[PDB]
Amino acid sequence: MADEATRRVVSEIPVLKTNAGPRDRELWVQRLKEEYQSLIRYVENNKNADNDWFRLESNKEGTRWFGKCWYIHDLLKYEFDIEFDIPITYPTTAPEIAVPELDGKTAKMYRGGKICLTDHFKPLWARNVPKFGLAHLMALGLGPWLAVEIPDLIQKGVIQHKEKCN
Ligand SMILES: [Mg+2]
Repeated sequence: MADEATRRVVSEIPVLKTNAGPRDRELWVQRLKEEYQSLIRYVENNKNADNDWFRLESNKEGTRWFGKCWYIHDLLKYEFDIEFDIPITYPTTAPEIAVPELDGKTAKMYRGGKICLTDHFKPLWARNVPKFGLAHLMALGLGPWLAVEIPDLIQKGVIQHKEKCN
């Protein structure tokens, strides 16, 4: 079921090619082109699916990323600031997404704000190196994490919505 579930989620996300990290100069510049193209296609797909759920940008070097994600539940829209650094051993090593404002509020987070994914994620990423990039990190990592953790925080009453939906 795991392979089909992955296929269903990632099939229209552009696959990445270049096995290069932030200290790899011209090859890193090339990897960043692939990252940006994969991300923009993923965003376009999300818009078409009425699920435009994140924005991301980086510094000039492409080593530090920041943005926002949105989560809708019972006609209320929640917004969270997100960030991550690119590991030196990327794309082998997946970046650690952080949602620092949630620090302490959930057990599925490391001290500091880095989200704690299930044990299934790292092996899935590893099997696919270097095909997965930041768009896949969002779709396979952060997305599913929000779908469990945010409803839990809502029921505990420890976060508040940004806006209502009609
Ligand atoms: Mg906020």
